[PDB]
Amino acid sequence: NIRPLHDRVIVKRKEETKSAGGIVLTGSAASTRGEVLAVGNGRILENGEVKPLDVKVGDIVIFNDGYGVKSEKIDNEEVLIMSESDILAIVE
Amino acid sequence: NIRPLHDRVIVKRKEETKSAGGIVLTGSAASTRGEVLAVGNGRILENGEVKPLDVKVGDIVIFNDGYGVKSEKIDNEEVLIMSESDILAIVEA
Amino acid sequence: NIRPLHDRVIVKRKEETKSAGGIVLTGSAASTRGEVLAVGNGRILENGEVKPLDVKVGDIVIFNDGYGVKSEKIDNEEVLIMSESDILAIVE
Amino acid sequence: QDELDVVMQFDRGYLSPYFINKPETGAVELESPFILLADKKISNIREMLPVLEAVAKAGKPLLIIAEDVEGEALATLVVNTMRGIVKVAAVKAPGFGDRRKAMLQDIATLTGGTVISEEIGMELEKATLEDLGQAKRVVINKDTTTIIDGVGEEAAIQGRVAQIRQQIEEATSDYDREKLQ
Amino acid sequence: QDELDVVMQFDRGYLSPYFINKPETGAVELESPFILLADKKISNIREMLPVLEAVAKAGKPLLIIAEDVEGEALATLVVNTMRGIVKVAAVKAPGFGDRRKAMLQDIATLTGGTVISEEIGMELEKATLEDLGQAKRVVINKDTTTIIDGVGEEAAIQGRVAQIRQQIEEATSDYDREKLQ
Repeated sequence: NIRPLHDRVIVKRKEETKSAGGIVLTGSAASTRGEVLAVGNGRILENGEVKPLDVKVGDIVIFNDGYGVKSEKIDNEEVLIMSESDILAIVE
Repeated sequence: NIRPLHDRVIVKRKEETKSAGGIVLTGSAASTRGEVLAVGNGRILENGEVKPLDVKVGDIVIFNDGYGVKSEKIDNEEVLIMSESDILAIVEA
Repeated sequence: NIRPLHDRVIVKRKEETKSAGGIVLTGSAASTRGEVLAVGNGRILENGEVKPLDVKVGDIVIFNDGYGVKSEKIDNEEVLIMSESDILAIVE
Repeated sequence: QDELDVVMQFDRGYLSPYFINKPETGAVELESPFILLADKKISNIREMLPVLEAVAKAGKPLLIIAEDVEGEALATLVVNTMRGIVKVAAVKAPGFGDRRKAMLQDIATLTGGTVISEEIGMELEKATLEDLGQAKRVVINKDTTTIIDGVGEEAAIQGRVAQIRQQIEEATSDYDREKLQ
Repeated sequence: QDELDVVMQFDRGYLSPYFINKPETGAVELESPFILLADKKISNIREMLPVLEAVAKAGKPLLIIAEDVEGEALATLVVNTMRGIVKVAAVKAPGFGDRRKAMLQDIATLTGGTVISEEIGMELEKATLEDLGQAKRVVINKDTTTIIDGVGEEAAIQGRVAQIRQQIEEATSDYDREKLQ
């Protein structure tokens, strides 16, 4: 398995082709959710302290697919590596 | 329900249809208001401290619909996720 | 051997040539993994302290091939010099 | 030998040739469908979702007679009937300018639907099954669209007719008389 | 002297001469393959990966009949059959303009595949083995491509034919009649 450095979350995206009704959307209209697989220790602060992350390994998280989101190939699985800054929420 | 991370406010947009006089405005003339549904703990500062948000769950808030505002689909409801930076004001009483 | 300054990691890239399936991609499509060869002391903080790096010499690391990644020629080997900021993970 | 064919119809074909549900005639035969009357021209599938939803959970097919059905919102509609999620047709509106809105309104009266006019304070999203017309059958080919026997009440119809009948009275120009009758 | 020859085929050769799997004839003989019908022209191997993947784990070869197979996405396809990872052929689409999409559709019906038309809301990546046609055998040389005995059901075929049969009825020009029959 992979290791995250400093503050990085490793996530795998999910899904959907359809909408609210099952009405299939076109690839102008139609993902921002994913599952946490590995988490870094935390950010290192100017005072030397290491702030832990508020995302545990195995949350369903809503993230911003920004510039800082990078893509990787792991065991032939599509994964994403982003900083915790790019995570917006959790689904509990 | 959803959870907000760090400093994020989850809001739902609204719309009045009428003006100063009751003269109904067209959907070219009339949105930047919304209601708070969930709030994050706060921003984390360089000194490690966690600053709480000044928006409580259930305020009517005026926000800037900037770049940092993202859209989500929740129970089939149109909701918005933005940082507290993007909130400008509260409508009280 | 080479020396790294402040916070710099010296890495050598590997290959992947293949994709999701083993379908070999053309050198328009195709690597982000590498091996650590040398590491700097650390970043210097406003209080004068020197924060060590969390990457030891000889890790297999996943990095972002950003703007801050520079190229060098060492014993006729293709090597890279990047800051630790550009390292995202370790493969253990 | 000589031959007579008989049918409301107007000069507009399907916008999407991938809708023909009977390749025998090379035409779309929508059985007992709903009818959406959009004054504005459609380009995004967002606007459709609310109404498309209620038609998808109603079983009945749907004809969409708007100013135009643009690619982004057309593309989708195709793959939806392509698969059998909803059965939908798309055809341009009969006419040009003020005559189009006038004719588009005629269809609403024959079918018991509401013209979803963007100009007079209606969004296409805020339409429901309420605002859709209905007909006994619909037939559309490369050139013409035909609505056979609409649900609209004959009171509203003959009221709408005796109105257009007196529009031809005040027609001081021959051309204004042609298109009215 | 006079001469009689017996045979669906169209005037297009392989795009990649490095595909010929039988240098005897100087032609590619794909045994019982899948068939990908791409309306748009292909330049990136990204789009292919999803479908190419499912064909690589199916064992059967694949014919790719798109508007064109550009270098970046061609280059790769070659080295993949070069090695034996997948067995793939690339040939341009028969025709030009609206006739191409029409003819490309004919092939889908004979083979039981779906035309992956970018215009009507389909991405090439969202295709699966589902949307691929199939044939008993395929033969392609420098000049012509031949699909021998496609999987498509004769219901759908003769339906598609009685449609094109009535397209020749409304042909008011001789040229519109030629290419249809």
